[PDB]
Amino acid sequence: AMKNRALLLIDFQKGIESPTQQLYRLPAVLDKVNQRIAVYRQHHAPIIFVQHEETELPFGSDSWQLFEKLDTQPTDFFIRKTHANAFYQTNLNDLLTEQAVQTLEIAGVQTEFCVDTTIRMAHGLGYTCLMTPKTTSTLDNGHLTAAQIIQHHEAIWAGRFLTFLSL
Amino acid sequence: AMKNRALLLIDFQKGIESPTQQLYRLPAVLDKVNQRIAVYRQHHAPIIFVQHEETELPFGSDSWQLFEKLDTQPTDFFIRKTHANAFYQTNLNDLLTEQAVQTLEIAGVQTEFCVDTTIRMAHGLGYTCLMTPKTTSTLDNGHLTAAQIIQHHEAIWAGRFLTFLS
Repeated sequence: AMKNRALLLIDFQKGIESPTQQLYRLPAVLDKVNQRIAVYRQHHAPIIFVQHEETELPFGSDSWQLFEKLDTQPTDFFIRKTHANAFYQTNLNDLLTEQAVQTLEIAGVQTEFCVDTTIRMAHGLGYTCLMTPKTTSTLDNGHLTAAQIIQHHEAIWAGRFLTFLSL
Repeated sequence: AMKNRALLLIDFQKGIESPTQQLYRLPAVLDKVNQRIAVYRQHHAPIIFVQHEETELPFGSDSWQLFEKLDTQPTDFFIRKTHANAFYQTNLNDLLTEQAVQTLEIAGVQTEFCVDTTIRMAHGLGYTCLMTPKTTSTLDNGHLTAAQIIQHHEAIWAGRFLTFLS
């Protein structure tokens, strides 16, 4: 169950994240993600961080870096992306092939953008997708709260694209 | 602008659909789709109907059949699917390759399931995607109304996966 399996952690970067826009319940999401990280380390299973880069999240800048609270090691894998989709024009599919990964446990931000897209893509490419409950977050968007957006998308993913894990 | 381009019409089937389970503003959607179908025939451009099948929408059954109101012809293309993603284990990608299609104008039901998935897939496979405004529909879901769901998904898609036609 923990073989040919990677933890895929999407766009957990400081600058997602402005003073006026706080990600919904982020502290608890990062705590839950760090718990998964720790299980992957114990099993020596691959952990892959995806980092987005664009004009307002410039590559290598302080704002592009991963939240400090996340447990990273030089041993982890890092993918650079420029679209919501973590496979779109990236080295993601190649790395998964090189690592013999068929199963992806996915977490990150934002729920309805990069996370949703990468889940639909990964399922569509033939990967087996998994998710730990409460490991995505997003922002109130002026029409729906973060809570409503999260409820909506997680209900779409359950069963049709991925399985939610038990603790 | 009309070369290497197909109209991709998702899941316009009688059984979608039922008393109590009514698609938001469906007649107006099917009217606008028939307008686009007319444009495509004029330019001799491919029109592709996707039809979903499952135990509750059995393949070839009356419920699985396309809404009668749609203007189909024997000459159009038809794709069978089993999952929200119209590319997943289907011959969509092969047909597009065979027909030399790079641009897809996408319509159908339901917004947040098959249409959203097929859009994100088509974009991520490198197709250029387009959409006529008001050509998706879906159901109230117990948390969100059909209109809220449509507003939500269409706003994600705009600029990011596809361009709405002007």
